Amino acid sequence: IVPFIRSLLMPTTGPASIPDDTLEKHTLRSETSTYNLTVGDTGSGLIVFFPGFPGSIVGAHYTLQSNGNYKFDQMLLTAQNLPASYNYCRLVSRSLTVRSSTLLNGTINAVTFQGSLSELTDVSYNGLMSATANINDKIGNVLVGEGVTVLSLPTSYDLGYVRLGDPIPAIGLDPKMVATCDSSDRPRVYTITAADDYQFSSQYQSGGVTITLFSANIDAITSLSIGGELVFHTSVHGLALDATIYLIGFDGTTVITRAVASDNGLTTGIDNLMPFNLVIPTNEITQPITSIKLEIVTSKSGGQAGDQMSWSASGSLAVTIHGGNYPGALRPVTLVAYERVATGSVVTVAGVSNFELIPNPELAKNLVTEYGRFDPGAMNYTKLILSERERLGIKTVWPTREYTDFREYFMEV
Amino acid sequence: IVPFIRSLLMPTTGPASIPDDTLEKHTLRSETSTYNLTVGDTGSGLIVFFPGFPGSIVGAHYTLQSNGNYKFDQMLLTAQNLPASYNYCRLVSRSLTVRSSTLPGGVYALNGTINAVTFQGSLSELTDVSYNGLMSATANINDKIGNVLVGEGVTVLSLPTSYDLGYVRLGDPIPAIGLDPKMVATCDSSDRPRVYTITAADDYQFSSQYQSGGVTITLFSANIDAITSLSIGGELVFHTSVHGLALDATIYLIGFDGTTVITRAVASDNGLTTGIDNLMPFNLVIPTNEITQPITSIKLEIVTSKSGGQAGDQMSWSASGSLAVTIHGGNYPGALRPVTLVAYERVATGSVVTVAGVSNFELIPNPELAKNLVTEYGRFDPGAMNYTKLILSERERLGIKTVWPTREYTDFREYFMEVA
Amino acid sequence: IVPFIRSLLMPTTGPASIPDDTLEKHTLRSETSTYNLTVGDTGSGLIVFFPGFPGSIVGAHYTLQSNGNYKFDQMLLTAQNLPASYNYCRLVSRSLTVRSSTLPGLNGTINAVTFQGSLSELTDVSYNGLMSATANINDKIGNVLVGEGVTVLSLPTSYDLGYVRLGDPIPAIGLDPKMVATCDSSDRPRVYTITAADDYQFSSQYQSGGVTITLFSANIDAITSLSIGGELVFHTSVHGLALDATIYLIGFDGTTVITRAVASDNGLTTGIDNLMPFNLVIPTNEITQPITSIKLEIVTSKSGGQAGDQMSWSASGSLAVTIHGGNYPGALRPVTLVAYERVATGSVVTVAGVSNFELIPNPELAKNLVTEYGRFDPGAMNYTKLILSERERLGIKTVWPTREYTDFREYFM
Amino acid sequence: VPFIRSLLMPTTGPASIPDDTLEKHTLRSETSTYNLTVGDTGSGLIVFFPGFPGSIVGAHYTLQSNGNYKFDQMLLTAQNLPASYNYCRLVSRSLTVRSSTLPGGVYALNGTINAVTFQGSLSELTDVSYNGLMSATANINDKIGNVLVGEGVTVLSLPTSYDLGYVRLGDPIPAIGLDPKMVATCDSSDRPRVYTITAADDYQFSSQYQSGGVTITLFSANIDAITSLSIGGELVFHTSVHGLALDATIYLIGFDGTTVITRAVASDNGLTTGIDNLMPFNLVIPTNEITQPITSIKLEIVTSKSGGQAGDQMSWSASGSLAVTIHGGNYPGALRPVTLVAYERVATGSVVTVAGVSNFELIPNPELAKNLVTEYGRFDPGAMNYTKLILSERERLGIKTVWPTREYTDFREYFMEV
Ligand SMILES: [Ca+2]
Ligand SMILES: [Cl-]
Repeated sequence: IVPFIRSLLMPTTGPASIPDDTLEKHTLRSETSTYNLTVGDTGSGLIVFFPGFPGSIVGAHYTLQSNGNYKFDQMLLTAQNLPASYNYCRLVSRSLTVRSSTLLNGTINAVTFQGSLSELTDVSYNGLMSATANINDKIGNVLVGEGVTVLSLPTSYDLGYVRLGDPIPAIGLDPKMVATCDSSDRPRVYTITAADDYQFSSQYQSGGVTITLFSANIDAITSLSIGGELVFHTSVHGLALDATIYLIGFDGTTVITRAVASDNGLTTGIDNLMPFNLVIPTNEITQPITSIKLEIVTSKSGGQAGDQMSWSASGSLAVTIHGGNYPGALRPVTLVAYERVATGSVVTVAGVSNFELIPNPELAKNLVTEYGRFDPGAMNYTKLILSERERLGIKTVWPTREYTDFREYFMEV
Repeated sequence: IVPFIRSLLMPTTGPASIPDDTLEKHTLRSETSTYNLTVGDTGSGLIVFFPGFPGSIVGAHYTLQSNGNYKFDQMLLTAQNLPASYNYCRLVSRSLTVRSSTLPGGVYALNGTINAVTFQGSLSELTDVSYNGLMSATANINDKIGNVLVGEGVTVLSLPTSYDLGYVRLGDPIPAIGLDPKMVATCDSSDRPRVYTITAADDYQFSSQYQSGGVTITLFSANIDAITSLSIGGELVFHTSVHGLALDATIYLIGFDGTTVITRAVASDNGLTTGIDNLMPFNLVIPTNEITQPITSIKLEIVTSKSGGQAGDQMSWSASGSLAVTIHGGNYPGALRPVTLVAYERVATGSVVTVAGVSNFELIPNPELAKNLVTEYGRFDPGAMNYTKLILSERERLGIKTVWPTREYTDFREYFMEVA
Repeated sequence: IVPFIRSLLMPTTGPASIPDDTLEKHTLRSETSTYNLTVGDTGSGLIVFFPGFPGSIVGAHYTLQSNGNYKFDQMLLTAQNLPASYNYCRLVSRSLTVRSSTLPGLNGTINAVTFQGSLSELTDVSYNGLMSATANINDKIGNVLVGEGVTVLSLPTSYDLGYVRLGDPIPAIGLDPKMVATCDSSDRPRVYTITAADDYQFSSQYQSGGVTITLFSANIDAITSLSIGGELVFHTSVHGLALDATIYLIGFDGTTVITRAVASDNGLTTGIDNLMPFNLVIPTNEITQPITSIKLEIVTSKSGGQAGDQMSWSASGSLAVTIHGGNYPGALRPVTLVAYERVATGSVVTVAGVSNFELIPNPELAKNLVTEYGRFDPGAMNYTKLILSERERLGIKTVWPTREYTDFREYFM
Repeated sequence: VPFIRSLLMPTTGPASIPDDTLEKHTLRSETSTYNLTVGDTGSGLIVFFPGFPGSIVGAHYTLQSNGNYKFDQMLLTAQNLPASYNYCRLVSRSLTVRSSTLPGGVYALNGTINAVTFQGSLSELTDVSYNGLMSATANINDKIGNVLVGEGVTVLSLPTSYDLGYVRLGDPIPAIGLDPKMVATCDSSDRPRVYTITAADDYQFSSQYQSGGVTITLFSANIDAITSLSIGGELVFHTSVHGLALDATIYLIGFDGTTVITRAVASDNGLTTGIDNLMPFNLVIPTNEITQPITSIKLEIVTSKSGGQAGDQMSWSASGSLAVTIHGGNYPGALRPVTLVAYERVATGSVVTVAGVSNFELIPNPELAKNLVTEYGRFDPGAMNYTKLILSERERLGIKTVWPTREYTDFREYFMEV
C-alpha cells in the first residue's frame, strides 16, 4: 500500500513525502502533541485546532466562564519548537484525539470550518453544528470518555515550503532583542477605510474625549504589519490627538496595544497627517488575535468649559498578516467543544504532526536531505480517494471508535 | 468527453473542476455577463477584457472621442457580486461574445468592424491602442483577429496562464462596526503581489525664483496597473540652504482615459529646516471601492513655497528617494495580465454593442453561505490534465484561439461535439 | 530521449519546457556566461553562485585578502540583461564550469558545496569549512585540481513555480535624468522581523557632538530591491535631547553598501511617546554587491548641554525587512560556493556557463516573438521524479569534478 | 421513444407520460399564437407558467417610462380546455418568442432578450429587471442572456415531478339561477397552497376623528394566485372608546400594482366597548374575477365615528390571523416554476410574436365523452428509465428550459439523427 495515503489517513503511523510537483531536497519528521487540560467550573470549554498549520502551532484551549465568555487557557504545540531546528516546512499529515481521561462524563461537538477563527458566526456548543454543511466535517454529542479524532485533510497540494519564523544571527544592546525570518509567502491583507470625511464634534472636557473609531474582525497567530494614514482637518485651534491600536484576543482580552499618535497637534486649514508604521512580532502575540480597533482621544490644552472641539477625518489602513493566506495558516479551523464534563476533570489531547522540513544551518551539517521516493500512482490514488470522500466516509472529525474501525477496514484490505 | 476540456473550450456549457493538484473542498458556479453598450459619436470604441480575472470584474468599456482620447463608460462585471457570497475563488473557464444588436431608426445600412487581440501584458503596458495598432500587440496568429463584421461578432475565449494557481481572496467584506456610516472593511486579493519601485530623485536639484502661491512641478509620471487595492510607501529626503521653505506634495493615480481617479496628500505645509535631512514619508493605502476605473499611471506633484518671501529671492532644494507601489495580488496570473482588447469602428452612432458571456469558478462560500452550501474535492478524472496539455501544445495545429470571429467559433463547437 | 531531462542534466545542450502544470504561453532561451577572473595575491578566493536564480544574476566573485577578509570583485551575469527584453521568467536548467586557464611568469585546488540556505546563513566560509555546509555527499566536492576544474549543475528546488517578474523598466518620465522605475520580482516575499528594543534603557553623560550606539546588527540576505518598515518609540525625562538614526546595509565583504537616514535632529519631548517611523525602499540599482547584514545607529545629543548633563531615554520597537520575491525558490537559496586556494597570483580563473529559461517578452519584443504552451511530453515529469529520487544511486551531483561530469555525459548519451 | 420525442420536441405532438398514473384518457395538442405590441420604452416582460396544467400559458407586461410594469393580456391556448374537458395533465410544452415585424422608420434589427426559469412563483422573484433576472437561478441551463430578438428564444418545459394526479380544469357544472350572471365550476383543488398571516398581535391603533373616517393598511404580503382562492379568518377588535365603527376591505393586487379584486370584510361594523368584537372573513374569489395574476394581498381598515366631531378620539387594539388557500396552488406547475422572457431596446410598435404547443392527457366532459374514446395508453417498458437517464445527464447533454432558438433547432437535428 501507498505510503503517502497511509500517512494521510493514519498520521500516527509516520510521515511520507507529498506526491506532488514541489520537488525540494528535504527530510521527514513526526512531532507528537500531548496535553492534559483541566476542566473549569462550568464544565464547558473549547479547543480551537489549526489542522493545516505548517509548523508547531497546533491549537488553543479556552474554558467557558459562568458569565458566558471564553477565557484563554493556553496554546497547544508540538513536542519541540520546530523553528529552533528548521527553517522551512510543509505539513504532510496530522491527527489528534480528544477524550476525557479523568473518567459517563459529558459530550463533544466538533466541526471543521472553512474560514479562520474570527469568521465563525457562532461558537456555542450547539451553534457550531451549523458552521459547515458538509456532513463529513461535523460530529455531534460524542461521549467525552470515548473521544473524538481530528483528521487533517488537504486544503491544496503543491504548496510551497513555509519559512518557520526561525531566529536569525543577530546581536544587540538590548538582551530582550528578538530577530526572526517569518512565514511570509502568500500574505493575507485586510483593508479598512476608517473614515471618509467623518465629522467629530464635542464639547471641551479636561482630559479629552475618547472615541473608538472602528472595530473589525481579523485573524492573526503570527507576525503582522499595520500601515496607512489618517488625515485630519479642523477649524478649531489648539486641538491635539492621541491615537492607539488594540489587537484583541478571542476571549475579549487585549493582546497588543500600540501608540499611533501622541500629543499630535492639529494645525488649522491644513492636511494633518497621522501615519501608521506598526510591526507586531510573533513573540508578542500571546493568544490568537480575532479583532482590531482604533481609539482616538481629542483634547484642547488651553480649553475651558464651553469650547467646541471638532475635526473631520479621512483614511485607510492595511493590515498584512505575513503568510496569512498560506492554506492551513489561518484557515481552516477545527473546533472541538465539550460540555457537562465534571469540573476538575482532565481532557486529554494526543496527536501526531508529520512534516517535510529543511534543516537550519547548524543541523544541515548532520541531517541529510533528499528528494523523496518516487511513487508513480500516489497522487492519482489520493485524488481518487478524496473525490470519493463522501462514499468512503473520510471525515475531518470522528467519533474515535469509528476512526479506529476505519483504520482496521483499511489495513485489512 | 473530459468535462474539464468541454468547460475550457465551451464555457457556456457550465463549470468543471480544474484537474490540477490544488485539492481544496470547493463548489462550482457559473456567472453570466450581459451588457448593452451604446456607441458614441465617433462610432469607435474599445472594450478591455481581463480574461483571467479571478472574480467578478470582466472588463471595462471606453468610447473614442472626436478629439482622439478615450473616455471611460463603465465596468463590465458578473451578474452578481461574488465577494458578497464567497471568500475565495479560482477561474475555471470563460467566454464572452461581442456583436452589434441594433440600428437606431433611420440608418438603413449596417456598418462596423472589430479588431481583437490578446496581449500578454497588463493594460498600461500596451504600446499602441488604436484600432489598427492592436493587430501587432502579439505575434501569435491565434491571439488576434481582424476586421470581423460587427453584426457577426467576435468571441473571446479565456485560455490558461498557468494551472495549480492558488485560490484568491475575493475582497469580501469583513465584520466591522464604526462611527462613520461610510466605513468599509474587506479582506483583499493579496497572494502574489506586484511591486513597482520608483527612484523619483537622486540628488535632484530644484531651483526657482520665489512666487506668491508657490511653484509647482511634476517630479515624475510612470505607467502602473491597478484594478483593486494597492499601497504606496517609501520616502523623499530634502536638503536646502535657503530658509523659510515649505513643501506640499500630492500623489495622483490616473485612469486609462487620462482622468484623475485618485489624489492623496503626501505633504502639507511641510517646512524645510536648513542643513538637515528633511523627511517626507509615503503611507498611502488605496482601497478597491475608491478605484472607479482601471488605473494606468501614477504621478507625483510638489509645490515649493516661501512664506515670508518677496519677488527676487531664490527658492531651492535637492532631493533623493524611492517609492514602492504594491498592487495586492497584482501578479496573480489573470489579475492584471493578460488583457484581451476588442476594438470597434464605423459602427452607427447610437447602436447597441451587445456583450454576453459566462464565467466559471471554483469557490469557497463565506461563513453565512457555508452553512448551506456543501463543498467537495471534485471529480477524479485521471487523464484530464494530460489531455489538456496535449490540446494546448497542439494549439496552433488545432487552431484554438483566444479571439474568434463568432461564426468560426460556432463551427469549432460543432466540430468538437462530433469527434468526442 | 526526453528533452527536459537532457536539458536538466546537460544544460549546455539547450532549453526545454518544464513538464509541470504551470501552463503559460512562453518562449525558450539560453544565455551564456563567460568570465576571466583574476587571482589576487593570496592565491585564494570565493565565487558565490545562485544556481536557482530566476534571471540574469549568476553569481559574485570575492578575493581573499592577506588580512583574512574577503573583498568584492564583481558580479557574474548572463551575456545580456534579460530585464531589458523580457518581463517574466522561470529557470529551466543551468550549469557552469570553473577552471584555471592561465599561468603567469599547475597551481591550486577547489572545494565546492551546495548549501540549502542563503549567503548570510553560512556558518563558515573558509576553503576548508565549506566541506561541512551540507551533509549530502552529492552536494560537495573536495580538492579538485584547478586546471581540471569543477562543474556546478543546478538541481531543482521545487517545480510548479510561478513566473517571476524580472525587474524590467517601466515607462516613466521625470525631471531627474537619474530617475529609475521598474516592476520587480515580488511574489513570495521574504520577511525578517527585528525587535530592536523592548524598554531598552539608554544613559550617558553629555558630549559635544553626541554619543553614538549601534542598537543591533543582524544577518539578512538581499540581491534585489527590499523595503524596511516599522517604528521605534522613545521615552525620556531629560529635556533638550535630539536623535539622529541611520540604517546600514552591509555586504559580504564587510563594506557598506547602503546607508539611509531614518531620523535627523528628531527632538524628544518629555513625558510622551516619541515616534520614529521607518519608511525605506532600497531599489535594485543601488545594491552593488549582495547584502549580508543590516545594522542601526543612533546618535543622542543635547544641543545646549554641559559636562555633567546626563542624557537618557528608553525605547521599544520592531522593524520588518521585506525582500521582494526573496522566498521564491532560487532567488536567495540555495547557494553554491566554489572556493579556490594556492592558485598562482595573476592567474586567470575562467568561468563558462549556460542558463536556460522560459520567458515572456516585454511589449516591444512581444510584437515579434511568438509564444507557445510548449511540447506535451506525457512521461517527462515522472521520469524526472524517478531520476531525482534515485539521485544518490545515480550519483547526480550539484558540484562535480569536471572530468567526472564529462564521463557522466557520455554514460548518458 | 415517443414520450422522449414529445418531451424534447413538443411541436411534434403528444404522448402518454410513462409513469404509474394509469387513467383512461385522450391525448391533445393546443397551439398558442400571439402577436404582442411593443410599448414606448421598447421593454417588456412575458411571464410563462411552463408547467400549467391547462389553458393558461402566460401573461404579457410592458415596462412603462416610470419604471413600473403594466399588464397587457393573458396568453392562453387556442381553445379553452375547461369548456370541453374536466381533467388534465401536462405532457410537454414549448414556446418561441421573437420579433416578426418592424414599425416603419426602422429597417434592420432592434432588440435583445434575457430569459430565465425560476423555481418559485411570480411574487417570489426578488428582481424582475431585464438584467436582474439573470441571477434568479444558479443553473446555467435555466438562463440565457442577450439573445437577438430577431433570432428569438425557445422556452421548453421540463418536468417538476411525474406521477402527478389529473387536475380538475375549472369546468362549468350544470347549474341554473335567477341571475343570468351566475357561474358554477368545479375547480383545480388537489394540493392546495396555503398562506398563514397574522395581521396583528395586540396592535394599537390611535387617531383623531375626521369626517369620512381614518384609513390605514394593517399589512401587505406577497402571495400568488392565477385561479380561484379563498380567504378565511378572523380579526378581533377591543376598544375603550364608544361609538366607533369599522370598515375593512381586503385587496388582491396584480404584478403591475393595480387592484384586481376587492372584497368587503366589514361594513359599518360597530365596536362595543370592553368586549371582543369579532370580524370573520369568508371570501371566495372565483377564477373569472381574476383578470391578471395576483402577486400580493393587503388589509385596509377605515375607522369612523358617525356622530363625532373635530377633536374627537378614535382608538382600538387588534389581533387576527387569516388563511389564504389557493386551490390547487401547490400542484407542481400550477404556480411554480415560472419562466420569464424579458426584452429591451425593441423598436416601439414592433410585434413580438409568440408561437407554441401544449400537449395534454385529458378526460372529456360528459357531453364530449359520448364521442371521444379514452384509453390507458401505449405500454413502453423503458420510456421512464430513458427519461430519468436523459434528465440526470441534463448538464452533460445541455438540455435547457430556455434556448436561443438557433441552438434549440440545432439540438433538434442532433437528436433526429441519433
Ligand atoms: Ca502540480
Ligand atoms: Cl506571495
